[PDB]
Amino acid sequence: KVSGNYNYLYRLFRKSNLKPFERDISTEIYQAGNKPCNGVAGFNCYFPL
Amino acid sequence: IRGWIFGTTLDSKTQSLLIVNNATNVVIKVCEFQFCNDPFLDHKNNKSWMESEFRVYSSANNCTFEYVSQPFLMDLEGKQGNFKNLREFVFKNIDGYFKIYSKHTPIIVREPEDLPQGFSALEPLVDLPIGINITRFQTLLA
Ligand SMILES: *[C@@H]1O[C@H](CO)[C@@H](O)[C@H](O)[C@H]1NC(C)=O
Repeated sequence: KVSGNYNYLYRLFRKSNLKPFERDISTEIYQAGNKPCNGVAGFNCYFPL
Repeated sequence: IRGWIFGTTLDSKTQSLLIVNNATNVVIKVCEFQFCNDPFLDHKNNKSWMESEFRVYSSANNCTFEYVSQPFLMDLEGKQGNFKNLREFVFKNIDGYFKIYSKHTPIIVREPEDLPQGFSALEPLVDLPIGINITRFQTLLA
């Protein structure tokens, strides 16, 4: 779509592999750096999608 | 003993699996179930049990898989002792497939528990393409 087709998504923050043939719905915000974030849209707290 | 629930967190943030034989048909639902902290179908009138609290999942949200098959043969009413029925199941999750194998043997009597010495193989019952990962399972009862 020339006007913007954002309906297709992908995941890039898991830090874990996958076995064959499964889907995973991890809506929760991934935390990196071993410091409890406990917030939304913070530094080193990125949305997984 | 009627059904089972399978998951990894079981708090409406991960994909969950439920299997129930209590109903008129065998029902398998892979859904985003929000199980409340009281997974009971037994607390009823003073000596009887009914099919109450059929909404143990407080929320059934955006979710995918549903399946209905014919019921499995149980007994009737309630008895103390003389447990002729014996049921065996094995549940596996391999290569993205959920495999359930079943076996049922009637007419067993003995005063102690903890199974006899029997050589009984298990026939395959169902293979399902649920496509999730599971870490903890909890038995259901009525
Ligand atoms: C289900 O659809 C709603 C509608 O916007 C959305 O908010 C939610 O994230 C969806 N959930 C899943 C597991 O797809």
